[PDB]
Amino acid sequence: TQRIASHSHVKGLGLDESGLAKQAASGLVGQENAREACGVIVELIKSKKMAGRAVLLAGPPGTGKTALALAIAQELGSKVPFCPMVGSEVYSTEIKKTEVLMENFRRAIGLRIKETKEVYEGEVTELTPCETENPMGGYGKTISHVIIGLKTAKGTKQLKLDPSIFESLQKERVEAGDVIYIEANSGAVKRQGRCDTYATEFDLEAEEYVPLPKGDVHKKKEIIQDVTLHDLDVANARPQGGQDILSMMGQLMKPKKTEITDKLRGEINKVVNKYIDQGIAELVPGVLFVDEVHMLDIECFTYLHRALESSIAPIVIFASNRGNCVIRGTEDITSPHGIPLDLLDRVMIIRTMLYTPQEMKQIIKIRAQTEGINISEEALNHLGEIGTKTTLRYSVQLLTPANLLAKINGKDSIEKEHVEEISELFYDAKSSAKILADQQDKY
Amino acid sequence: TQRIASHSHVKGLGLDESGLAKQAASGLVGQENAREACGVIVELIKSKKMAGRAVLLAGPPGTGKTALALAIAQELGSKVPFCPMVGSEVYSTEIKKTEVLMENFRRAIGLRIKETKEVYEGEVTELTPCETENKTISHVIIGLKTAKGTKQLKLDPSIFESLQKERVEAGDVIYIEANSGAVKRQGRCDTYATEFDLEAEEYVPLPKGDVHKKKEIIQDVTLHDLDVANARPQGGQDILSMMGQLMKPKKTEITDKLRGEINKVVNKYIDQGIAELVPGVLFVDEVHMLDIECFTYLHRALESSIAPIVIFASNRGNCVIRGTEDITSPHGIPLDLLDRVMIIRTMLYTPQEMKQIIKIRAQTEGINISEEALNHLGEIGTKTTLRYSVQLLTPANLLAKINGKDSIEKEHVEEISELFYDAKSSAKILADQQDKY
Amino acid sequence: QRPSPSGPPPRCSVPGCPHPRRYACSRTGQALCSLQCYRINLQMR
Amino acid sequence: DVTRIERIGAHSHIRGLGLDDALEPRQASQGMVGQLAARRAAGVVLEMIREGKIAGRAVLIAGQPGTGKTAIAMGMAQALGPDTPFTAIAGSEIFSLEMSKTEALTQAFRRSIGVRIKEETEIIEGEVVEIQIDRPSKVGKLTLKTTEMETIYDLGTKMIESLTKDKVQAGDVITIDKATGKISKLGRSFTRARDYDAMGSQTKFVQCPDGELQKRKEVVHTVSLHEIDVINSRTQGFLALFSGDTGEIKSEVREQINAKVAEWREEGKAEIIPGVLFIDEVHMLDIESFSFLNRALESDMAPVLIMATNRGITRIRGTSYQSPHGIPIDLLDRLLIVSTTPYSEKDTKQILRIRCEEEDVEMSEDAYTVLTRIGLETSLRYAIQLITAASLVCRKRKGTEVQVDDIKRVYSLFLDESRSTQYMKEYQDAFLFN
Amino acid sequence: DVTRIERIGAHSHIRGLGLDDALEPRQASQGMVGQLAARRAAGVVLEMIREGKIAGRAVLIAGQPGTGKTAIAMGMAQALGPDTPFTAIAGSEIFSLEMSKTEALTQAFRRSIGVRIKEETEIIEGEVVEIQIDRPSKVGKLTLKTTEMETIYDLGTKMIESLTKDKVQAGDVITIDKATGKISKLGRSFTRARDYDAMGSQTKFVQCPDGELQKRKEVVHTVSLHEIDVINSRTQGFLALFSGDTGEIKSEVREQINAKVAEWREEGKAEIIPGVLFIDEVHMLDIESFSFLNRALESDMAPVLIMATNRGITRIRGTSYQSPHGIPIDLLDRLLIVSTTPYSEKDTKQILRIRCEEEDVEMSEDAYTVLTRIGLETSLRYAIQLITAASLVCRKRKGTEVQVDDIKRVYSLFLDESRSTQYMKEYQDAFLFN
Ligand SMILES: Nc1ncnc2c1ncn2[C@@H]1O[C@H](COP(=O)(O)OP(=O)(O)O)[C@@H](O)[C@H]1O
Ligand SMILES: Nc1ncnc2c1ncn2[C@@H]1O[C@H](COP(=O)(O)OP(=O)(O)O)[C@@H](O)[C@H]1O
Ligand SMILES: Nc1ncnc2c1ncn2[C@@H]1O[C@H](COP(=O)(O)OP(=O)(O)O)[C@@H](O)[C@H]1O
Ligand SMILES: Nc1ncnc2c1ncn2[C@@H]1O[C@H](COP(=O)(O)OP(=O)(O)O)[C@@H](O)[C@H]1O
Ligand SMILES: [Zn+2]
Repeated sequence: TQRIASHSHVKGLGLDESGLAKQAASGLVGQENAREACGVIVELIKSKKMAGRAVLLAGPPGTGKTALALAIAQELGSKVPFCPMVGSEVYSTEIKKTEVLMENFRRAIGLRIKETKEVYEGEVTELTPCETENPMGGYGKTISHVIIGLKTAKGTKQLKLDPSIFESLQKERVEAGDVIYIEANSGAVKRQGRCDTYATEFDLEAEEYVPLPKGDVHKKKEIIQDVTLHDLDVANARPQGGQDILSMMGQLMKPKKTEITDKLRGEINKVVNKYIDQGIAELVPGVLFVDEVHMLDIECFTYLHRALESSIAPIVIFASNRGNCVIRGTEDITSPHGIPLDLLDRVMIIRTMLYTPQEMKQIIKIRAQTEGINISEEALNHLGEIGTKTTLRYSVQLLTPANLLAKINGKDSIEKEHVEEISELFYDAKSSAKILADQQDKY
Repeated sequence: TQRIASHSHVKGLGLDESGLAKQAASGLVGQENAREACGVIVELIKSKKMAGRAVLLAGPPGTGKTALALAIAQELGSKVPFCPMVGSEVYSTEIKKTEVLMENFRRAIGLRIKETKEVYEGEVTELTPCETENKTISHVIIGLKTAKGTKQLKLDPSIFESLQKERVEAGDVIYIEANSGAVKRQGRCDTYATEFDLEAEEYVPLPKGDVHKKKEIIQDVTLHDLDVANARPQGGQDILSMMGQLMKPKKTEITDKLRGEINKVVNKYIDQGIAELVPGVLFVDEVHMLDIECFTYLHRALESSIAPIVIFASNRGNCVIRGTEDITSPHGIPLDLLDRVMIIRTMLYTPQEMKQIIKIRAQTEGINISEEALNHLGEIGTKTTLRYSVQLLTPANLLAKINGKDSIEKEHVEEISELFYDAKSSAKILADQQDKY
Repeated sequence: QRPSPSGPPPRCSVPGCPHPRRYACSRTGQALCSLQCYRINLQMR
Repeated sequence: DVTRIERIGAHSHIRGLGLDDALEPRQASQGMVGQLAARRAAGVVLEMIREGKIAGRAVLIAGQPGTGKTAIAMGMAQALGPDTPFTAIAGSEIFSLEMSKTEALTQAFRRSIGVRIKEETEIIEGEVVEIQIDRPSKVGKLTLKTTEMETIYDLGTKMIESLTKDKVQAGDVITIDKATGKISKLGRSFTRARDYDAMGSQTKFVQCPDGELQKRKEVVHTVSLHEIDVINSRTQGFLALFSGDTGEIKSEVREQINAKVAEWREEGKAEIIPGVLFIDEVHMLDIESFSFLNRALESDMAPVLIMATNRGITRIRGTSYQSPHGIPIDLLDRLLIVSTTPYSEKDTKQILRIRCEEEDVEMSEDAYTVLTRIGLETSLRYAIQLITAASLVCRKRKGTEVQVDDIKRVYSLFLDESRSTQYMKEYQDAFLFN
Repeated sequence: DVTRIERIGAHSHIRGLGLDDALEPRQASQGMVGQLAARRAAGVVLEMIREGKIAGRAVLIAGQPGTGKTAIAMGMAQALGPDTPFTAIAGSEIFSLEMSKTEALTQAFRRSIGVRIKEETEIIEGEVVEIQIDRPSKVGKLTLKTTEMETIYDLGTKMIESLTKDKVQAGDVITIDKATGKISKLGRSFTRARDYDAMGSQTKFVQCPDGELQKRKEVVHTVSLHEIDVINSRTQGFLALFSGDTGEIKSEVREQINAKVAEWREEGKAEIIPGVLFIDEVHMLDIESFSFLNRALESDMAPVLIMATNRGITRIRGTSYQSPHGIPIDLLDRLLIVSTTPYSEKDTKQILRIRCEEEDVEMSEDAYTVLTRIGLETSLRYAIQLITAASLVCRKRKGTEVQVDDIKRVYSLFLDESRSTQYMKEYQDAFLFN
């Protein structure tokens, strides 16, 4: 099955009908203000009325702002795209930071285009050069059309094609019983391979045997393909066709991220505007997520101003676990939360607070029921005392070894002696930090 | 017409025949000692007998150092190559910082070359390859039809590869040269345009004159262009030269062996007398931005015997050397290079000399300014800066065109000076609101 | 036009086995699927 | 219900500078309000750019954060017109690991200047009657039909190769260029395509054209000097424009391109038009790009540029000494400074009133008192976000008119930077790297 | 006498990690003595690795230098069993000029996740006795020989065209696949290739295959996740796989990889095996990497993390801060810390007795007191070198067993770092850059 993820127990925000945040919903307890604020944010995402909006999430480590940001995508669904990106990915050797952020802005937004396809496929029963009778003194023989037979399990059908395609059928190898791909709209003819029925005549043959297609001879089906503006920017960035020698050699070369000029962006915006005016393509906005925003360079902080002031900028969310810190790139400059005041004024700050011991016990119970672990009352109280003493995260991490050791000992439930032995063997971060002080001279 | 340039009104140094500097000449006023000092410099560059000389220009910002550099550039003429360079240009990701300074000398020195070319061109009546046993083509047979006559010639399989490369077919006019070996296609003759009512190929008339014609072509090329041509095989008849022609032209460093070979072949051309070499002038602006490593290479660069004359521009005083982190040197130039370069002193312009600059620039912009507005612009210019009064000329003319006045008035200059802020006043305003910044 | 396909598939030599023939044997002059049946065929020949 | 690629934004609602023919600033026009001094100066630079007789000029804008320094640049950008080229670049954009910063500056200066070229071509447009080809060189004929006249033309070798390469069959409306040689199929005829082969290909249909078959059309285009320099530098580099792989173009090629463009202007076949280069937060740009910009601006082809500076009296990056506006005195004295006066209380009410017509959100008269007070105590941007989210919660309560309780709800949901700093001081000890 | 590519090493003297049903570490197990809680927690997290029910877990080990962090790490790795994906990389290995650090750590997390698949195939591999063809559709047969049997194959026209295109001759050992149709030439026979006086530039000798000529069997192939990335990124993924030239991989291809592998898991065809990622000397690492490890742990899939820090408090490179284990406090809580204890002087004698069996050099009970005195007063590795260096002097003395005079002699030959520092203080003025 699916491997259990730390955030996999968060299925969404769990909002009510009136907009208020239920206390316990979708495995989330507490943080009513943050869940309601994000509850308005998802209404902005669904509304699509504004662009370039930047939200900020601040608070102590372990408050669940990442669980809320990831819960936003779960509440929105799979219709709108969601692009989490850490600030560490902004620094790259080949591609510049501004091109990284731009390509992320193109990664958020996406398109969906509906298209119909008509395809003829099957085994070839017969191929005839149908000859009409029109003898002329200028040219002796006349051929009106070529008949191509096709056989499938559901039915057989014959097709009357112009003789011009027989020049390609004679240009490439075509044998009786060859399963071929023929599209009516494109008009091109490709050879799939030999049918599996004739594979029994020879013990060894070079041609591979593809099975006969199961279905009607003429297949017309409508499929909607979703392609993001970033994919469009890459396909427009490098040619996919390898007919050219420079495209073949460049295809042999190692692919590297290239800086894309704004002209291609403008052309994409224009053709996208045209298809939107036609109504065939459906455009949906994306949701960009950013974690460890305090790790960005000051050049990225100033670039986010011109990036956010644009109307094509998708909604961006930020996550900052740090307080007042020195801005990276400048030694003597200090700013609250680790972000300059210019961007910090533009972003919408959301405050988060630490959980109470009761909420710690409830979250521990939720994680226990998620991982499928049973906890006794008293051991849950002592574990809540441990989490309150140090952190919620450590008390969450203490669940697995007590479950495994409990199964080894034969007890299907966790006991205070189990969490006591586990708490004795393993060391919390603060206790280890205090132990390092005495032996620091030997280190 | 031509867009107005800041230095466009400077036609040269404005010196007499005796070498003295006139008060106002060639759109330049003042700096008599500087212009008179450059009067010997232009005689040195025109003399060409000396090399490895560097002349530094020391002066306050806005005193016309760059105007003196471009003034010398206009004084030497169009035949003398003049290469401007900025201290920030030497930094490049593709090549080292030294290779730029080394290439700026080859780009500075120009070369005039006369080339005698034999030309075979005209209509192609018949083209057939010969067949020889190894199915290889040993020779090519191509006839040439012209209004003067018809002559059949034989071509090599390489020239045939260039023809098939150009998709040459019977009935087209082509251009063929011998020494270079390249093949060009002019187009299809106009006589055949009547057979098709619609055709993609454009038609050119049949040329006139003899098929084979020897002609002299005098071309001016730079030793840096020659150095890049010998550095990379971009042009040529080779299929590898075509692939490299398709490849991106990234910059690469040139080896000293190739440079010495260039000196050998150009020296042989000078010994033959067909090529005429002329010295160039290399100009460096914002030299204080150059790195101490670039100066370290400039030690050997200026001491080189083939180095063209270099002029430097320094607008700053005592400052910390780039990269030293400790030692500060006068004019941002270390004592080692500063001892070698020749320094020219530049003085600030006087209040009386500033108004003449304001009037000359006002006439250059095509604006009619009254004597009152001239005296006011001179007064405020001496109060703050000359550049400010230079920048106030156009907007006041715009207000004159809006109000319909044929000339600028004290209310126009007062309104423009009221809208725009001087650097001193703005810097003073930044103090009160600095807490909000 | 495609010819009429052969109805019967080829079969193994030892006829408690028979499967589509994997290879042909020149010494025994008969087709076999595996060396197991090949031992019986070679022993019979 | 259809949403374009463009969405509502901070500076997007501005339709222009709101200027009169006298260039005197109007209080409220074209989505801009207040700041008569900077509006008038923006009128001076707009009339100057429309004049285009002077080149190589720099205009700087300075003021307090939140005074609309970007709103003015977007105002002149939208009021400049579509036919005039405009380019907006940021200081962090010209920094790249592939190419040098100075080369990026040359791409900016040469990119801002537009070049307009007109082209007159005679094309043939009509419905194909029949197509015949004879292959032994292949020689064939093409018969076309229009409502005005029916024509018959002969096809050459390259023409047959082009049509067969384009898969053109009888019954399709096509457009053929005589001089260029290009063929573009517009579609098929309804009646001619009503009877088709059993293949049954359904793609598109186009009505039969009318009038003369061969007509003369004029198609005007604009090409950037950087585009021409990349195309001619890369030796058929048309893909390198969209790929962006090109870099460090030789200066000799740029000089030859400048001379050839000057020759084109002397011929009159091509025209040169000025363009604007907008730079925001230039104070963070390295001093090397400033030293290269001062001397590089002296060129005749250097367009007029406009820079903006948020702060003042700050050391330049790479130098340990402070300078006004983070700019050296050579450049700061080299360009003119335009100061923006901070907005007053009276203008804030009108700025917040513009969002009523722009966002189509009905605002009560009692909401402008508290909302205006929030605009006085806090940032006008936070006031605008308070308007947007206040309209979201207003829709949540399904009311037509905005209520103060909804604004109090949004104000309870979102906190100001100063408040987040106040809580960050209480929890700062638990926060990392305090 | 034959020496393999592997030789004796510091951590090579231990094979496997002894445990019990109660997870009680033995006093001496597989050459490991001490660290009861460390070995017990190592068994707990090891059983956790064998379960693999959860992902995104990080375990940091803490203790004084010389406590056997790499010893217990390698013991856990060997006790985990073979065919388990294991990647142990130094903190400096992720630094590369061609690749970014995010791509280095990313590929480090991707490569340690394996996938076991099952595929049935049929192959014909044997030595060709003869080849004969007849062209009138050409019909031909080939005679093959194996140790068990020899048989002939009748092949079609194009199947003949493949062998004739490859210039296949009789007497070569080849492999033929009927389903795919490709031919793989292994080499030539010894007796057949012996007839040639000389051999070509590319040739090889392969023994006659034994067993069934045509084998139809099901094989379970174990693949790694890092291989698929290059193959789906480039047309040729193996060339850049072995060359290591690939770098800066797009995340969209990785997302498509995770989606397709998730589809395979939904189909139940292949099952994913968890893996171990070990990082040593993590005290020196980039804060950007420390920020990336957050989402690296919060990802849906990720191998188990085992990291070692040899320093209690050290300033992180790139910033000025004081933090435990040279790691930030935000990432400090994501780690499961296992403390260790230094080795007792009584256990030193035991582990030295274990090290005696590695060199098979017997030592008297009186020598363990001096060697243990050196392993106590000074670092243990110095004494581990003292026994090996002493055995050579013993062989120079031609004695059957080492003596205390050997440890005294080698102790006089080699000095401790503290002693070399003491002499370096006396001669320090003569040394450069004192
Ligand atoms: N309210 C909550 N309910 C349940 N689990 C939570 C809650 N808040 C946080 N968690 C858990 O804590 C883990 C770590 O959260 P983290 O991303 O550190 O939060 P933050 O980003 O606010 O520091 C997550 O895997 C999540 O499952
Ligand atoms: N002596 C002069 N006569 C006329 N114009 C001058 C003179 N000196 C300087 N100028 C003008 O002043 C303008 C600014 O000079 P600038 O290049 O800043 O001097 P510098 O290079 O010394 O800083 C130039 O465009 C130049 O045309
Ligand atoms: N002249 C104006 N008219 C209307 N709105 C304005 C004007 N100037 C500024 N604003 C509003 O103020 C908000 C913040 O402006 P800001 O970008 O901070 O100005 P600056 O760039 O000068 O700091 C913008 O959202 C804009 O809508
Ligand atoms: N418990 C143990 N039993 C046997 N040998 C050990 C033990 N612990 C450490 N060693 C040996 O000590 C040597 C040095 O260990 P070292 O890598 O310095 O440990 P650490 O990484 O904790 O400093 C290793 O080669 C290992 O074989
Ligand atoms: Zn059998």
